[PDB]
Amino acid sequence: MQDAFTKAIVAADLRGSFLSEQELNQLTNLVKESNKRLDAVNAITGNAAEIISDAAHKLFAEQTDLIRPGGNAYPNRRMAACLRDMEIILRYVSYALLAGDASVLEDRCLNGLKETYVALGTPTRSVARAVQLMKETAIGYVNSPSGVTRGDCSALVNEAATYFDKAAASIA
Amino acid sequence: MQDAFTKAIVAADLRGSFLSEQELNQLTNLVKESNKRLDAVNAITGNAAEIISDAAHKLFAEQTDLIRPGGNAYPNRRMAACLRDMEIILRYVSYALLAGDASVLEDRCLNGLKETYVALGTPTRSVARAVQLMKETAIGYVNSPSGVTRGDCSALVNEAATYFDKAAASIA
Amino acid sequence: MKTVITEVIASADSQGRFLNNTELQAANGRFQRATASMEAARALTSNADSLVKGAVQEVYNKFPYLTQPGQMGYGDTNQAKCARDISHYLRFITYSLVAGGTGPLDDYIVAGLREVNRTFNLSPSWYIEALKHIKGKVGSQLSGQPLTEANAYIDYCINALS
Amino acid sequence: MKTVITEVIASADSQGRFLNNTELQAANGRFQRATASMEAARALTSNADSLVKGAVQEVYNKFPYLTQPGQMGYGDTNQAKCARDISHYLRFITYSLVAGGTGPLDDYIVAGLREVNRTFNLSPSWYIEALKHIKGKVGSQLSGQPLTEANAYIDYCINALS
Amino acid sequence: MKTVITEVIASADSQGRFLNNTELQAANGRFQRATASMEAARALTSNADSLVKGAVQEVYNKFPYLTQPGQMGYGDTNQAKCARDISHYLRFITYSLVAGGTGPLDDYIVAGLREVNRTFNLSPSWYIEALKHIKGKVGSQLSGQPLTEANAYIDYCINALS
Amino acid sequence: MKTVITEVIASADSQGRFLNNTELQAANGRFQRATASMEAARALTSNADSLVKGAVQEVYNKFPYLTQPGQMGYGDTNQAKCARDISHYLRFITYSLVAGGTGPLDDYIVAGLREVNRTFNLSPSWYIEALKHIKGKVGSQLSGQPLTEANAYIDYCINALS
Amino acid sequence: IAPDQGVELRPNFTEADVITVIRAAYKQLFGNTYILESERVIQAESLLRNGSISVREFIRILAKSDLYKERFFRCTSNNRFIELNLKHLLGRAPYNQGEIAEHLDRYCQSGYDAEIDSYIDSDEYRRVFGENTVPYFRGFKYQVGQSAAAFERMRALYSGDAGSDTDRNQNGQRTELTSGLADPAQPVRARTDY
Amino acid sequence: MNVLTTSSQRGGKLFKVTMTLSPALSHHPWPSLDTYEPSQNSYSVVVPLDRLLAEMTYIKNKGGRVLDISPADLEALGPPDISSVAIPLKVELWAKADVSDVQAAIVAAYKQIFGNTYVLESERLTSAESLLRNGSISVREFVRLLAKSELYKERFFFCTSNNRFTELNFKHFLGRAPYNQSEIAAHLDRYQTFGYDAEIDSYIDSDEYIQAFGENVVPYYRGFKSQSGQTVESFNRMFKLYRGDAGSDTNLNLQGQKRRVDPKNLLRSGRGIV
Ligand SMILES: CCC1=C(C)/C(=C/C2=NC(=C\c3[nH]c(/C=C4\NC(=O)[C@H](C)[C@H]4CC)c(C)c3CCC(=O)O)/C(CCC(=O)O)=C2C)NC1=O
Ligand SMILES: CCC1=C(C)/C(=C/C2=NC(=C\c3[nH]c(/C=C4\NC(=O)[C@H](C)[C@H]4CC)c(C)c3CCC(=O)O)/C(CCC(=O)O)=C2C)NC1=O
Ligand SMILES: CCC1=C(C)/C(=C/C2=NC(=C\c3[nH]c(/C=C4\NC(=O)[C@H](C)[C@H]4CC)c(C)c3CCC(=O)O)/C(CCC(=O)O)=C2C)NC1=O
Ligand SMILES: CCC1=C(C)/C(=C/C2=NC(=C\c3[nH]c(/C=C4\NC(=O)[C@H](C)[C@H]4CC)c(C)c3CCC(=O)O)/C(CCC(=O)O)=C2C)NC1=O
Ligand SMILES: CCC1=C(C)/C(=C/C2=NC(=C\c3[nH]c(/C=C4\NC(=O)[C@H](C)[C@H]4CC)c(C)c3CCC(=O)O)/C(CCC(=O)O)=C2C)NC1=O
Ligand SMILES: CCC1=C(C)/C(=C/C2=NC(=C\c3[nH]c(/C=C4\NC(=O)[C@H](C)[C@H]4CC)c(C)c3CCC(=O)O)/C(CCC(=O)O)=C2C)NC1=O
Ligand SMILES: CCC1=C(C)/C(=C/C2=NC(=C\c3[nH]c(/C=C4\NC(=O)[C@H](C)[C@H]4CC)c(C)c3CCC(=O)O)/C(CCC(=O)O)=C2C)NC1=O
Ligand SMILES: CCC1=C(C)/C(=C/C2=NC(=C\c3[nH]c(/C=C4\NC(=O)[C@H](C)[C@H]4CC)c(C)c3CCC(=O)O)/C(CCC(=O)O)=C2C)NC1=O
Ligand SMILES: CCC1=C(C)/C(=C/C2=NC(=C\c3[nH]c(/C=C4\NC(=O)[C@H](C)[C@H]4CC)c(C)c3CCC(=O)O)/C(CCC(=O)O)=C2C)NC1=O
Ligand SMILES: CCC1=C(C)/C(=C/C2=NC(=C\c3[nH]c(/C=C4\NC(=O)[C@H](C)[C@H]4CC)c(C)c3CCC(=O)O)/C(CCC(=O)O)=C2C)NC1=O
Ligand SMILES: CCC1=C(C)/C(=C/C2=NC(=C\c3[nH]c(/C=C4\NC(=O)[C@H](C)[C@H]4CC)c(C)c3CCC(=O)O)/C(CCC(=O)O)=C2C)NC1=O
Ligand SMILES: CCC1=C(C)/C(=C/C2=NC(=C\c3[nH]c(/C=C4\NC(=O)[C@H](C)[C@H]4CC)c(C)c3CCC(=O)O)/C(CCC(=O)O)=C2C)NC1=O
Ligand SMILES: CCC1=C(C)/C(=C/C2=NC(=C\c3[nH]c(/C=C4\NC(=O)[C@H](C)[C@H]4CC)c(C)c3CCC(=O)O)/C(CCC(=O)O)=C2C)NC1=O
Repeated sequence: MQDAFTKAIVAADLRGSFLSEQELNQLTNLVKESNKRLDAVNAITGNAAEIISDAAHKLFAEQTDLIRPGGNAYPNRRMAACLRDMEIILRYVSYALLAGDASVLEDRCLNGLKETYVALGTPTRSVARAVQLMKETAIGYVNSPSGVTRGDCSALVNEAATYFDKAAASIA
Repeated sequence: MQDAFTKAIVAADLRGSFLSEQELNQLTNLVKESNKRLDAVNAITGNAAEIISDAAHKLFAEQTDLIRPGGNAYPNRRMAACLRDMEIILRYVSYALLAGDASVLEDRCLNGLKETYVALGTPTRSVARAVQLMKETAIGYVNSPSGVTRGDCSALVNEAATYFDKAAASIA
Repeated sequence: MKTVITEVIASADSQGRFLNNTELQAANGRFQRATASMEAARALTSNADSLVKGAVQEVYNKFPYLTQPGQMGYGDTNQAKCARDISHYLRFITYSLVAGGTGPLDDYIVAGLREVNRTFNLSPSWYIEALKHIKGKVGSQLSGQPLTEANAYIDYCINALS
Repeated sequence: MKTVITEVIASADSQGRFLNNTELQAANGRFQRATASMEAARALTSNADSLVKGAVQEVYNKFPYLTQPGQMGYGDTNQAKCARDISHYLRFITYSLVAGGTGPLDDYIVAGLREVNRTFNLSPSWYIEALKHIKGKVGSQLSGQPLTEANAYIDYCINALS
Repeated sequence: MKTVITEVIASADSQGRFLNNTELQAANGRFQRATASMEAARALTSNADSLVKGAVQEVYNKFPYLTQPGQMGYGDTNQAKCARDISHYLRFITYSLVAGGTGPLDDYIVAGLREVNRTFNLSPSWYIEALKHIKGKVGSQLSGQPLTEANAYIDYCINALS
Repeated sequence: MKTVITEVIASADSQGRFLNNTELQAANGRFQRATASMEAARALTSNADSLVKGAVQEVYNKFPYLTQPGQMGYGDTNQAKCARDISHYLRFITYSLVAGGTGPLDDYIVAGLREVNRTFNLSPSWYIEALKHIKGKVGSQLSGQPLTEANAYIDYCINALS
Repeated sequence: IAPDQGVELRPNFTEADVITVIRAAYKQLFGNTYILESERVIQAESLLRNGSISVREFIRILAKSDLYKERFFRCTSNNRFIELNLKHLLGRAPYNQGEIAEHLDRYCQSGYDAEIDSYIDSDEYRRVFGENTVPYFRGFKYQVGQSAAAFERMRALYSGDAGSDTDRNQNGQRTELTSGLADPAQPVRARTDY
Repeated sequence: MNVLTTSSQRGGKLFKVTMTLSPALSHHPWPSLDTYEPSQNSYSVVVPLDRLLAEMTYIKNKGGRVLDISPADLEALGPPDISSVAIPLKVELWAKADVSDVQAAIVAAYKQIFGNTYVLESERLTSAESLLRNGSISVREFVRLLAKSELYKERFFFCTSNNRFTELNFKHFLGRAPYNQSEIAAHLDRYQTFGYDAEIDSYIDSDEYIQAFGENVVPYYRGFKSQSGQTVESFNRMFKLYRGDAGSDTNLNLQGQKRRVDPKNLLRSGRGIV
């Protein structure tokens, strides 16, 4: 598994070199913003259930076919599987966010996944949408939390978004 | 598994109580001395091989019967088992030292150990001695290391000793 | 019992390995963090009495019907066992604060929670609402990293119940 | 690749669990520790050239016979491959410093070490003595927690070779 | 899907064995029992409309507050999704009656029930009370072994929800 | 303890099977071979004294520096423990010759070898050179199939140490 | 148990069979110990439901899980952990003290996840369970090449269906078999009313 | 093991592998004889890069045969997008063109007939294009003139088997996949006794071709839509045949021009004689 430092190290090694002063300071900056990062990961963990629930309510509000017989979130067994997948993806997105690298998300969760859903007859476009809704709400929480020091978290909100967007793209 | 805090918590709970101001400050002090504790655990880790080796050289210097045929550290297979056990015990002593509690040592290492050795015909008094030698050298290292800030580590040296002494007592 | 210390030791042991710089760095986090944690702990400890009575009442104010006859917020014994239960939660929150991890919560409240609540007809909603209220008031007893810690664990209980 | 960050994530994943206060406390240790680590890294990085030549020579001064003909410290290619190898070690030490764990050392030097050294007739003693020397000189390039970090990883290599 | 027929076949297959007198005796039970089962099924089928409206209302009469604004028994969509859900239960009860086993209930309502209800803030108590009411009225639509069958499956759902 | 006899018996037992013509043919090999083996054994046995002193010295002649002060070929105790160790090897070689397999070598010298040598700072190179020398001299004590046997086992030790 | 009937899961299986195989695998790996719904490895159950993994690989994921590490590895001595892995994964007791030593040396050299893989990639696992059978208790039969003491040791490890392998009460964390193995001395505790 | 999710764990490049196993890797725990499941005759597993060399060695030893290795991440991005080609844009040529009308046709015939490989400017059939411009010939002849050309012979025929040639031929000339095993066979026997040229004519003078393209319409894709007398499984063959807009017929592949439609797959649609 990689994190943002480990990634630097692998690229340096492929040159046969000690880390460039370029790469050093990029990593010094990651340490600089790490308290904000911890709050951002904490924002997701602290509201995981609601993020999934709210995404869910809204997914089925839009796509009332999934909860009809014939639909891929019917009966209870399938809805529980769908709720479970929402949690799994939100979980690996939070891991990537602590790590500063998408690799755990791509390697353990996403990249593939599409071919699973294809065989499962699971409509990937609906799954992509559920991921887009989790993103909206998750970032909502990253931006408006309990008595965190005021500052600018937009860099981290972007990065979190790209992890949500990776997953969506990979699946649709 | 317990650490020194977890131990406090278990005793508090058995009263049905929030931690006593007594117990709170005992734990505040453990946090106070924690940098020293980290150096002490680091002293052992950083010299593990030599601690085992030096204990070993000296054990067989004293007890030349173990390395004769008929002896419990003969042939190579048995010596490797004996060297391995020295490492295992030094390991769990270092874990206890990071934790501030003996429980991991007693539960994962010492529990049943004497009866194992007796079943095997392994002379427990010799094993106890090997543990006493590891203690001497380990503490040596805890007390005289590379450019650590000068201060008093005797409280921690005592506590490390009791873990070595627990193991010895339990085994002999 | 899950703490930063027990976790790193568990991970070392399971690979048959001495603690190394990775594991000691981790431990330093837990020790550096103790001050904020333990401030939260002391504030939650001395306000316990009122935090509990505040949350108990709020369960009845949000679920008015509970306090009518034939219901589970009626009579001395239900209302007594309620205060006790919220008190258990606050107690384990302080323990988790002091311990440096969720262990006390995981071992004494989370493991088994749903089975128990389901057999005894206890709705999680009450308990979430007790905790949401406790979270509101703890906003003005603490601030900075002690508040973040208090929040971390209160929220952890709310997610355990959803 | 073992870092504090990857370790806590691995432990969460394997229990199917979001990162909680236990795991985030751990991460803070790694981030709080970065300054000392990275100072050690910068000092070891710019002195690399001489640290390597110093240790290479010390291998010959401690094992004089290596530099006689028919031996493995003789001729341009042996002496070249030696400097390179110590340079590999210092390189991974800096990586381990920057990464917040032993991962780079575990994955690129420790995994397989003995098999390789045994097939190629390379004695660990040389490498320990290279590292003991590097440890002597790093005593005056650094101090405080940067020195402790440098030491942690140098010693880690010496134990890997014993 | 669990029926007497599938169960005995599963048990034969898993021992690599032809169906024997033990298994065929079992099947005869399921076939002998079909008449009572299917009478229950027909009665529950044609009364479905009113059984559902009766139970839906009873959920509001037993939990009056549900029908106030801001609550989950308010507005067309909640009240619509409720009728639907009880209708799902009665539907699977008739299926279980016709099938000769709990399979349809196990596969389409029981597997996953609690996770779903917990994410969506649906209290089992409502559903138990819907079913208790349906059980009251089915007392006078059926009698003898058709009633026993209807009861068996209604009670099975109530235990699944406790 | 690995011999042709124990191996075929192990293979029979593990298939729950009487010894058959395959296994008895194998045993005949071991018995037919005993004469050459045991001639090697007797020659290695009576020359043991000098084979050991010859190889011990050769370790110092090939690694001159070992015999200087501060080194591991200096003082009565090192030089005593060396003779002993080569004597252990020759002893197990004779045992392996007599036994009809590598068992005695596998169980008493190979299992654990590297761990021990690594903890005690014993270089395999010495031991290989002791054995290479013993192999040189055994060229003129034996010939034909007794020499081939002696060689088989000496070489087996040298490969165990590389 | 006489011969317990081992559950094979076959393709194009609906679910009820998959739910029965999941229950059998959980009963085998964790004994009669309660598992919370929050403690279940929902991802592994979903992969098995989708036919994306074999029953063997589902057991590998369960045995590598942090829950199996907390209950059987962190709470127990290394020798008792090996005794229990042989019970859960292979359905048998250890034959010789040397077998416990080879697993202990592999554990010390290669770590936890490689010890678990060594039981599941064993030719013994493939020959007896294949890819699609849930492991079942086997030590009550004599197999060709099996030690007679394996029956008595399996009975000492197998306290009957009501037995909890996690029992913290004075014997459950102690090595029931290792005391005997090193030598010529014994039999297994029958809890002794049998 | 089948169709995968996700890539890497620590980091890797996952490759998914496919084999054919003996009862040596996988067998049931039954009383007799060792057998693997019949439906896992060819099995596939995704392994991260380090475990990969060790796995292949093991599989080969205990008897299996590796059929494929392909990175997991290639194989996660689905099946092709077909929107551009479900319903195409038809390109026809009028009596009396405005000249660049005729420019449109040539570029399209090229793309379609040659299967999206690049035809470089040294390469183009200039004399033949002269003919279309003057009327002289119609849009059918260039479809026939291009096919008998060396460039067509060389990238699609000379270096691949006849099975492949015919399968490409259906795609190019007719826009649809090959429906039956008989179609393959009927064609291979023709080439064998009347030569390459007669065989080329057989798709361009066919009734199927004539209905859809007539004579002034450039052949266009039509197999992603239901057709007549098409087995049902010929709509899955089309995915195997066309790999996306950026895919092409290409004879420059490292492995060479090969198939794309499994021979086993063709038989599922029916087997007779002749
Ligand atoms: C237990 C693990 C752990 C956490 C969670 C942690 C958080 C943490 N967040 C901090 C700051 C902060 N955190 C934020 C975060 C935000 N600002 C906003 O306006 C957004 C809503 C939000 C975006 C994520 C900001 C702006 C600061 C102050 C600037 C800084 O220190 O970087 C600080 C510095 C002290 C302070 O200023 O309060 C800490 C210690 N430390 C830890 O050890
Ligand atoms: C929980 C952590 C843990 C411990 C502590 C442990 C001890 C332990 N030591 C053992 C053997 C051994 N232990 C020794 C140790 C010694 N011999 C001597 O003469 C000296 C006095 C002493 C070294 C100081 C020897 C020689 C054996 C092998 C005995 C034999 O097989 O004959 C064995 C039998 C299995 C084996 O050989 O691998 C166990 C279980 N095992 C564990 O899992
Ligand atoms: C990577 C994990 C980690 C370690 C190892 C760590 C060590 C560490 N040891 C420290 C102090 C110290 N450490 C010692 C230790 C000793 N004094 C002696 O004379 C004895 C030989 C030795 C006994 C163990 C002392 C006396 C101090 C200064 C007093 C104090 O800060 O408590 C400090 C405070 C800064 C300083 O004064 O240098 C740190 C950060 N911090 C960490 O995050
Ligand atoms: C160590 C941690 C721990 C927790 C958290 C815990 C919860 C818990 N609550 C219980 C009962 C109860 N819990 C309540 C709760 C309430 N009643 C009200 O007025 C409110 C609606 C609500 C408080 C918000 C009630 C009324 C009972 C009695 C249930 C019964 O026996 O009928 C019981 C049953 C045993 C008993 O009757 O005491 C348990 C185990 N037990 C524990 O050991
Ligand atoms: C990524 C980390 C990494 C390490 C650490 C590494 C060690 C390493 N050292 C090697 C050789 C070597 N290593 C040395 C070492 C020395 N010669 C001397 O003058 C001194 C005594 C000593 C330095 C202290 C020598 C002489 C060789 C050539 C051995 C041979 O091929 O005969 C080789 C064999 C391949 C080769 O010939 O380059 C490896 C793999 N390789 C790696 O990839
Ligand atoms: C095949 C078997 C099956 C069952 C049993 C089932 C239950 C079920 N009930 C749901 C929602 C619901 N269920 C209710 C239930 C009620 N509201 C009321 O007025 C009453 C209190 C109560 C009826 C007693 C409500 C209000 C919702 C909407 C929840 C939401 O999305 O906020 C949903 C969420 C998807 C959706 O919004 O439709 C499921 C899956 N689904 C199934 O597929
Ligand atoms: C049954 C088979 C068996 C073998 C093979 C064996 C080897 C062996 N050699 C040892 C030590 C030793 N081995 C030597 C070897 C030598 N010193 C020299 O002058 C030469 C360079 C070299 C001979 C070629 C030395 C010097 C020691 C003492 C190491 C120490 O304790 O510092 C020890 C450590 C215990 C002890 O000090 O006796 C073992 C176990 N032990 C066994 O039980
Ligand atoms: C590596 C982490 C990981 C992921 C991501 C994962 C996905 C995954 N989702 C699955 C099923 C499923 N996934 C869903 C999800 C959905 N249904 C919908 O209609 C929605 C569009 C969507 C929810 C947003 C459903 C309904 C199934 C069950 C399909 C079936 O059995 O019919 C399965 C089959 C095994 C099973 O059912 O448990 C896997 C492996 N498994 C994993 O181990
Ligand atoms: C290590 C090699 C080995 C031996 C020697 C062995 C003996 C052995 N004999 C057994 C049973 C048995 N053994 C017998 C034998 C006899 N009954 C009589 O009346 C006669 C006196 C005698 C035949 C001469 C019987 C009848 C049973 C079955 C007892 C029962 O289940 O009631 C069992 C119980 C397991 C089973 O029934 O398969 C074992 C372990 N098992 C082994 O693995
Ligand atoms: C064969 C069928 C079967 C039975 C009957 C069974 C009993 C059984 N009960 C256990 C624990 C337990 N049993 C209880 C029961 C009680 N506590 C009380 O105070 C009450 C008096 C009583 C409830 C009426 C408790 C509290 C534990 C946990 C003890 C502990 O871990 O501290 C355990 C230990 C394993 C575990 O905790 O899961 C077993 C094996 N196990 C089985 O497989
Ligand atoms: C799901 C239930 C199921 C079926 C149906 C099944 C079929 C099956 N038949 C097999 C072999 C076989 N099947 C036959 C059958 C025949 N040979 C002939 O010439 C006849 C035409 C025909 C008998 C009518 C033979 C001879 C083999 C062995 C092939 C060999 O190993 O060379 C094998 C390979 C494993 C083994 O040999 O045990 C399987 C899996 N396996 C199953 O688990
Ligand atoms: C049937 C008997 C049998 C064979 C032959 C076998 C081969 C085999 N070699 C493997 C790996 C390997 N094989 C090698 C071999 C080499 N690396 C190099 O650079 C050299 C060119 C070459 C040595 C000459 C390496 C390095 C791996 C590990 C690949 C990895 O995990 O990255 C693996 C993957 C499983 C594992 O790593 O244990 C198998 C199955 N397995 C078997 O069971
Ligand atoms: C053997 C008799 C036979 C059948 C049954 C058959 C099915 C079939 N349907 C196809 C396409 C198609 N089928 C549909 C059908 C639908 N789209 C929807 O959204 C609806 C759910 C559904 C209509 C009810 C669509 C839209 C395509 C085109 C897909 C594409 O190219 O993107 C294709 C691909 C070839 C082509 O597009 O012509 C085949 C082979 N082909 C056959 O030869």
